[PDB]
Amino acid sequence: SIEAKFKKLGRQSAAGLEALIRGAPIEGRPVDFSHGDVDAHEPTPGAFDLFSAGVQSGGVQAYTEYRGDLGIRDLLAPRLAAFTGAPVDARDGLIITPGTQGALFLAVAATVARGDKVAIVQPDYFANRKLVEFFEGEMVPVQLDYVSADETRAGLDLTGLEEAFKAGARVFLFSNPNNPAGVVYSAEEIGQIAALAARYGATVIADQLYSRLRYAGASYTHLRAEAAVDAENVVTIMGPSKTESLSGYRLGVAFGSRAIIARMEKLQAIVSLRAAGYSQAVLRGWFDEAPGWMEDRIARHQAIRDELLHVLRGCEGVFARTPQAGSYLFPRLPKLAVAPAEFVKILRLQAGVVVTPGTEFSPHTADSVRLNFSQDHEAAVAAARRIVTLVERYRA
Amino acid sequence: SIEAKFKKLGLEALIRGAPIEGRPVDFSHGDVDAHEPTPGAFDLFSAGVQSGGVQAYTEYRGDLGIRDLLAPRLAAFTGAPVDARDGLIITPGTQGALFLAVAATVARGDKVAIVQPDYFANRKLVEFFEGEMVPVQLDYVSADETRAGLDLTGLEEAFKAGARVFLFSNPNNPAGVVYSAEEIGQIAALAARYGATVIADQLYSRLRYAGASYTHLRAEAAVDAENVVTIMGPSKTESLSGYRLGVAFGSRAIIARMEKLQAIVSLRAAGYSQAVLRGWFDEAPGWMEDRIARHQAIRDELLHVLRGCEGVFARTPQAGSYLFPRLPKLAVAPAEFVKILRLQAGVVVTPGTEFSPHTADSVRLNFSQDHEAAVAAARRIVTLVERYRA
Ligand SMILES: [Cl-]
Ligand SMILES: [Cl-]
Ligand SMILES: [Cl-]
Ligand SMILES: [Cl-]
Ligand SMILES: [Cl-]
Ligand SMILES: [Cl-]
Ligand SMILES: [Cl-]
Ligand SMILES: [Cl-]
Ligand SMILES: [Cl-]
Ligand SMILES: [Cl-]
Ligand SMILES: [Cl-]
Repeated sequence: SIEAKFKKLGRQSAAGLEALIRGAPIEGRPVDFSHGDVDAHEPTPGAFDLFSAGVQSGGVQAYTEYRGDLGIRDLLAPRLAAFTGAPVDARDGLIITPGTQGALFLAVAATVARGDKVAIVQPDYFANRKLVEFFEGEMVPVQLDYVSADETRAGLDLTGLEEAFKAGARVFLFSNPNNPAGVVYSAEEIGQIAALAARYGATVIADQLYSRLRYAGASYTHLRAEAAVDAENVVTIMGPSKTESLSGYRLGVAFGSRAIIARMEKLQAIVSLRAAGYSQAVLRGWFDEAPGWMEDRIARHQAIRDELLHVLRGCEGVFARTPQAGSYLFPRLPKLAVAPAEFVKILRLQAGVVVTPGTEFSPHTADSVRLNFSQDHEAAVAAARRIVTLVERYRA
Repeated sequence: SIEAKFKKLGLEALIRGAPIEGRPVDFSHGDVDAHEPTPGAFDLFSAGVQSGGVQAYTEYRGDLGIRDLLAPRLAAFTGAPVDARDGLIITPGTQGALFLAVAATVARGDKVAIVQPDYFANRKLVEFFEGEMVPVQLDYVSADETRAGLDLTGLEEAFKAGARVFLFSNPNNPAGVVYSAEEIGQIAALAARYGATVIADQLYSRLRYAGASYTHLRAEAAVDAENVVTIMGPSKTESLSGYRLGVAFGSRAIIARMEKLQAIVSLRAAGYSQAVLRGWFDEAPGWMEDRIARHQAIRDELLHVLRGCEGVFARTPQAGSYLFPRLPKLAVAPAEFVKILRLQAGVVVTPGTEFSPHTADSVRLNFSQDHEAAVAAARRIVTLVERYRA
């Protein structure tokens, strides 16, 4: 039934909160932590010049093959090969998409049929469950036991993954670094994921969107380079939307399995034809930015990461994993005198802070909220202090 | 089966004589060097990038300010109200709108009425969502140019058989014919009578030739505005395809479903691209008129050349830049003749099988091209038809 299918995809007012609100607002600059601030951390220098050169070049840029401009795919494949530590095939193993979201949609569409079991991590990216269920697959959840003082692994329940595959799951989709928690899977976790997938003949979609924004002294392991895994059963997706602040151009890529990439190409034709022709041109600069630019960017984000962690952990009932790549923090809040959903509204009403409710990522992370901390440094820190002040005001 | 599902989404001995040389022309899509993107569109994109994060990120359904600008423009154009808040979505191209509109209206097993010939995606989308296409013949091969030639009895019978969606392009891609006031009035009356939803793909409806009428389905008194979705955008007429922008408007129920799905298909139309829509339907006085006049001259000359060959038929395009000539019996197959036109004339045309299984002896040209190059290429096409004539 079309109606039920789509039901599953579904100023701040005080209405319904009048008996619950305590005190007056806390003055300060509003911060929307729901996504990155591309004014505080600008799009790659040079990107707009590349876009402008493409427009001037004209119809050759405006129209491309459905899988993406050939010249740009040929430029990108060596860069993406060097980054991930395994071969990339420009011609048949690489598609350019409308955002990494574009790639994710296509990748799930090309791999999940009606009734197929799909292993999905909890917590993980908001679209993952919704995609599986839109294509009438059956999610088999795999717990991420990320709540731990042991920060040498993400905490994936690998026995749970294996059991998912024993039960008939032939697809596994995950983000690395994890959105929302910012944890990165260890070498051993990725090795076992690779071995389990190969063992059961499962396809893996590895969403490495934020994997380039990797903090000093964090390790990162690319599933697609594992000796245990068959390269032709892995699709890796990533792009420049967040690390490089190019979200406004709407670009992503997917690479790996030729059979799956060929399916994603055929589908892209009828989903949106192509990634915007003119947008594609900015990818000529991707992984070829000025020396030290990415390194400074990672350093500026790491300073924000560390001060936000100091402020949040300063609150006695708050737990948060250290993010190891990307710009997400996922603090678990204490018992409050209001429900989690009510507190999110109250943060906006009384602190001018937007945060993402933890229920977007799993039904079992309801008392967490997600922050995207790619923000103005000082505004972000001041906002965080308002959050914890309100956590104290509403503490059960 | 997933393999079977995606399977549906897909000379030397025969050569006569030497090639014919001349400037090559790709008629498979429009030439936006010959017919430039709207003046000022790039300045809008640039000002939007300068404005920064407020433009890079929008609501999934599209920038609100831009939806508010567009709704009265689309209302004046189509002649019926447009609801910017709950009745209008900005998509990645009109293709993007088409995908979401079919997804939002076609469940597994549903009968969907589809025109033959029509746009390449229409059959593929219905089949991707496991709908059952019920075909409706367009009898466009006629000297009568007062109507497109849709089999309205066939449409009614589709609805009698249980079809509750009807999707069609107007002007028709590939033939370029526009549905008459009577044809559109009757599609509205039939849809209302059977409670069917209609998706009106009016992508090329703005490039309307002088002396041609155009009738908007969504303005028909007989039709329920809440069971119509109209899709269009600036990709072809305005040469903005490279920004990847379309809109859908109409039914609040269906548009809501489209917005929810867009969130997981691609999040949004590219935030920076969206800025260029601030100029759409606000181009300088005379600009659209001049563009139509330039295209109409191309149209007329290409028709003169193509019809000069005895065995060629083509309907006069009434809106948009598509011609769809039917070719005589050749000593080679149609598929082979398209390869020969490339190799011996430097001409790319689109095979008629993209649009219907029963128009294999036709080819589609997009004639939004350099005028002189386009006419010289047409002459090469006709020379080779004569050379290969069975
Ligand atoms: Cl290309
Ligand atoms: Cl997100
Ligand atoms: Cl965007
Ligand atoms: Cl195209
Ligand atoms: Cl930075
Ligand atoms: Cl010669
Ligand atoms: Cl908005
Ligand atoms: Cl087309
Ligand atoms: Cl977003
Ligand atoms: Cl023009
Ligand atoms: Cl004949």
